[PDB]
Amino acid sequence: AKRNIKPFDGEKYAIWKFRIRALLAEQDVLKVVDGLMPNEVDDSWKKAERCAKSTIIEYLSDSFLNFATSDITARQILENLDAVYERKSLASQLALRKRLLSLKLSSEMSLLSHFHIFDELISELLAAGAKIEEMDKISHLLITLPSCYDGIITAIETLSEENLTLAFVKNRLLDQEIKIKNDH
Amino acid sequence: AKRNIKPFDGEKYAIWKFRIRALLAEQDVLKVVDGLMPNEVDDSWKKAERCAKSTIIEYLSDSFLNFATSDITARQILENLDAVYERKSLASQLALRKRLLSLKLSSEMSLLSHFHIFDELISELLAAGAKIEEMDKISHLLITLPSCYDGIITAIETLSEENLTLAFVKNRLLDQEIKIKNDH
Amino acid sequence: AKRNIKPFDGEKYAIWKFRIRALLAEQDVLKVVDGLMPNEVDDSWKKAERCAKSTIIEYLSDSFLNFATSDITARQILENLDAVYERKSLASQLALRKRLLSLKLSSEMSLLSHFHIFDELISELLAAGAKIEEMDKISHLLITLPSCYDGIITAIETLSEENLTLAFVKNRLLDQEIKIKNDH
Amino acid sequence: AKRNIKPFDGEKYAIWKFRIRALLAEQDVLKVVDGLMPNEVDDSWKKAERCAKSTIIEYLSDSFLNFATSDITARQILENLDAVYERKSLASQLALRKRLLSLKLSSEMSLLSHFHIFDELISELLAAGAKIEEMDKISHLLITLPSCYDGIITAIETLSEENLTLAFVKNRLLDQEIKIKNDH
Amino acid sequence: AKRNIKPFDGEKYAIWKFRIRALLAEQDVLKVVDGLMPNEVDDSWKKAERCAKSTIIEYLSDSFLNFATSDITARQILENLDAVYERKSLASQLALRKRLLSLKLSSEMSLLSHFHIFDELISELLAAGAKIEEMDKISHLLITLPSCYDGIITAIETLSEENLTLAFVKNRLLDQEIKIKNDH
Repeated sequence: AKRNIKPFDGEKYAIWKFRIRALLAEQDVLKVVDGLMPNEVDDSWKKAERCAKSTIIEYLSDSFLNFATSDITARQILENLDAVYERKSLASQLALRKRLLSLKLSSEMSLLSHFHIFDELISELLAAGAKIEEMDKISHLLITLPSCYDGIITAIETLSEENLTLAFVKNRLLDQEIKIKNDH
Repeated sequence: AKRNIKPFDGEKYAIWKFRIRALLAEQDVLKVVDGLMPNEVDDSWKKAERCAKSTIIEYLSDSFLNFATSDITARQILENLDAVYERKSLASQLALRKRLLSLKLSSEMSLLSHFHIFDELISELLAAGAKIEEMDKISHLLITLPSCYDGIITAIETLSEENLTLAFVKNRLLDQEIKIKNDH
Repeated sequence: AKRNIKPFDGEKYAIWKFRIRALLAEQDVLKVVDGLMPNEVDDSWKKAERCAKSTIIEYLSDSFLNFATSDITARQILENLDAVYERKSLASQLALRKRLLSLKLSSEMSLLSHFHIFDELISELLAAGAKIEEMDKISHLLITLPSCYDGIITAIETLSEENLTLAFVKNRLLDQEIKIKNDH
Repeated sequence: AKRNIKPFDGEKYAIWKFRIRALLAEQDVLKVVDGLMPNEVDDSWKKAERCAKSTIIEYLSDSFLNFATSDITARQILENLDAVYERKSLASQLALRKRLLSLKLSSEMSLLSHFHIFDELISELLAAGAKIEEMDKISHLLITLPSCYDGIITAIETLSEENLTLAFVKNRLLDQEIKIKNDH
Repeated sequence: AKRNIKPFDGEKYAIWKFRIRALLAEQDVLKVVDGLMPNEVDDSWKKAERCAKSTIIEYLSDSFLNFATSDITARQILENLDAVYERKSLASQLALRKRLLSLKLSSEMSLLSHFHIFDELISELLAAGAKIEEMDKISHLLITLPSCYDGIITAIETLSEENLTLAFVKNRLLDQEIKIKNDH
């Protein structure tokens, strides 16, 4: 019912496990993975085990189905997936942040492609575990721009103080890149 | 079950919150976000909290999952998302309307691309909160056209008075741009 | 559960309303839109109202969500959408049929592109409300062809009399356009 | 719930009807289409009729919604669709098989495009009602190849006798077309 | 409800059967395929048979619907599909591994395309039944690289010992291919 989980393919295991656990908790099945094993198994417990195993099988890619082929419970599958991918880092936060700080808008590139690159970098940083607020995102975006946008920078800083987000800043930046391109 | 909600990525928070609230109300779960906290928690209340948290987790992008990683209720998640994005403007309505009023059909561009641009502008204006009626949409579309369409403008104004919408006007405009292109 | 309804964007309102009404009737909820308002509201009636409003919200585009933002029932939303789009025509049937009758296969164009154009025209005509039988579709397709296909026309007319549909006719036409292209 | 049915657009009516009947039988609703009309209608029968009509409406294209606009039961809709498309042939099996037997791999074309063409032809033949076994598919694929693959043909014939399918044969053929392209 | 199963088209039958069996077990229906035939049939057993047959029909391609057209139970359908595809090999593991070991990064190709090719090869190997650990994947990826990456190889080997996976290794490799391309 929750088709918003990307199948696990060895990348971003923390997000996949979080979404899988949320989905299992939605179906009142997470007690199999988390709760203690009951002394006597009931029909409800067997149904919950089947549902958890089926969900994990559904949200595993064809390459990773070998983790569920053996007659093991969903708890064992998650334990193995943890032992292989639990504490392992997804990327280098310092490298990504160095790339982000070195980002600069080029004359040939338009603001749409630059915004896409900035969004990809920010999304990768946030997926890696870094915590970036909206103000920090805006500051990075503004420092990754040439000096032709100083007018809109001043206007945003002085006027839109209680109304600033990434979307509004990007919209204003595109609005004035239209004028900047016209004035060349 | 409601897969028509775009995951939240920091853009158009009002629409996302409205759709999420509608979906939660559909599942008889919105009482968690809206209703007062009961003195004693029951199994039904815990199930509702789990369902609301799972829904919000499902309809949040991978970048924004940090708002739900902490052991907080769905109400707290929505409160934080509001504190970051509730009253913030999505775009500049005056800038969008200035761009729309300055729109003009060029000789190289066909009516399909012009209609797509007009539709994108109108959709952005409506998402920003502006209220545009069908007559206003038609008036903008007609004033964004050259003088070669005056015949169809007069025919639509005089004949199709109780039958005018954007779709019919666009269809007639394409029908006569065929003839205009033939007569060149 | 019925994800086969295109969200309403101001085009083809009759089809959208028909599909929405069918979906509401499937969920035993159409009594809210159609049935009379009960003297005393019950929990079942409130649940039905919530479900209908949530369904209509789900199957409305982001541009048209303003019809549901106000605290109004699903019946009121449908009444407003009717008052704006109920009896309004979708396109010009005479113009579409004139374009269809004037369709002719060109030497440069292959039969696949011609079939796609013919299918698009027929689909638009049927969506506009016109009633076209299979024999009429076949007749239009055959009269929109050059004289190189007279052999297959005669073979289809004489042999396949109780076995003729658009798909079979198109398949035979492609089969012999292979030979016609070979014989040039 | 069964979103694997392509909406009916006048092509492949047998497959669409088979899938629709299977879906209706899954929901315990096929008794409306198949079973006799009860003397007295009940709430369950009306619910089943609504569900069947809604399912058929959902899995009908916008062009074919005119078959359900009138206040008719799902049984009547299926009866009309049968009267228009039940016994009519989908394509010419002899023509498709003549095209398949005449298929030959060209020097310019790679094995991927040839395999795609062969798969499309086989799929069309199977949809038309023809019965082709795996051995026949393999024989057609092998006879549609040049003499440069005789080594792999002999190896497959002699060694892989209890292990031959279309996928394995295609994989071996690509494996040795790598070598054949290298040896040129 | 489980839309993550690719319809069966004669390729990768083991994965399709595993996913179908998991889905059937989720719905408490696998007892039809696995359990013994009861002496007396009940309404529950007939409902389970209908559900299993409908699921198998849904997750079968249009080419393979002939396995279910006849009035046979889901158990018979699976038995026939096994008799045609159960023990048959999907590809040549030795050929795939020879291709993987011979993989080498070329100057023209970027690391993204090379990573895509490596991922495709590894996925095909894992689908064929081979068991490859994360360390083996990393070793193959590293031996499929030129000598310009020896610095990052040494850094990963010495520093990231308890933190190594394919994703992190690929990210570091791209990070330093940026520098390598800059230094040319």
